Amino acid sequence: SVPAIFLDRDGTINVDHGYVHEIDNFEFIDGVIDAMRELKKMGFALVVVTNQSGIARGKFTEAQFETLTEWMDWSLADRDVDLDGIYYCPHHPQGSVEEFRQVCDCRKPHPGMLLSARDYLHIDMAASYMVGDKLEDMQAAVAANVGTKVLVRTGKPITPEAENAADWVLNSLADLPQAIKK
Ligand SMILES: [Ca+2]
Ligand SMILES: [Zn+2]
Repeated sequence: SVPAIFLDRDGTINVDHGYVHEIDNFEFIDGVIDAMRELKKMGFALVVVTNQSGIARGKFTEAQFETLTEWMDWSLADRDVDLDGIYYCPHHPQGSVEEFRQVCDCRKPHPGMLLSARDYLHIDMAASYMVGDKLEDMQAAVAANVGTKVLVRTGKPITPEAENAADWVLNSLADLPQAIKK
């Protein structure tokens, strides 16, 4: 088994601009690539787990998401961050794209994406971390038995509910390796 950092994308890796689907609108938050290289170095698996309901909404396609995601993956790999998994949920109950219109158990706060990563990569759950900007990220993490639940301030101007469900509140993912060391 391996401990992991589970990662939100929007608001945690990239700046949340609303339905980010183009390379030209993807902007890594300051210090997050270096922080991830350090988290790799300290021996964590890194696993993205992202809700992408813009797909169900018909904002962008699965093909556009894969194009953006291949790019993000290479762009991290080239900076010596090698991601262990990238999981995403394209669904929404009210989606207008029929393929993707459904209730599912991968859509955060449902824990399914973290569970699939857990079985695939054989993850030590209680030794693991979930980093996100939203309450659903905290709720997915509790359901999944993630040892430590970290809310960041680089996405959703946080809510009192999100803050209640979290263990740590950090300014950003860029602050996580020092918070883990101490
Ligand atoms: Ca987010
Ligand atoms: Zn889903």
